[PDB]
Amino acid sequence: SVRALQEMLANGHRTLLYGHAILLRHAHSRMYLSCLTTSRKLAFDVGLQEDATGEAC
Amino acid sequence: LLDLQKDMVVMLLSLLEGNVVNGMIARQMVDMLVESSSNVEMILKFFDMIVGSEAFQDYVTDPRGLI
Repeated sequence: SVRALQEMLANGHRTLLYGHAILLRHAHSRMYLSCLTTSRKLAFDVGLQEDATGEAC
Repeated sequence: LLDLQKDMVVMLLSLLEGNVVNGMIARQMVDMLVESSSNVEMILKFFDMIVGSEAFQDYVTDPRGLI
């Protein structure tokens, strides 16, 4: 849950529910997917990140 | 909350009154309890709790209770 998220960050194969936040993760490099803080012309580029930690993932 | 914990399962036991053996409405009651298996595991192990009374007798201090 979106504020269920907002606790472990300040710290079972459950079915996805709509409106939940979810931690995506790559099959290969196994970097978690995230919103990289970069641009290519306002909105940020998407990309993998090394860590599960930190909101963007 | 416990007052409501009863009422929730009451509708469920009133949801089970008409069941056959492998009722579609029945095994879905089980189906949620596996989807919530770790979750339901907690509500019922809360009922570990008198019950523990005898252990107080093992090392009672001053009859009123206290340990």
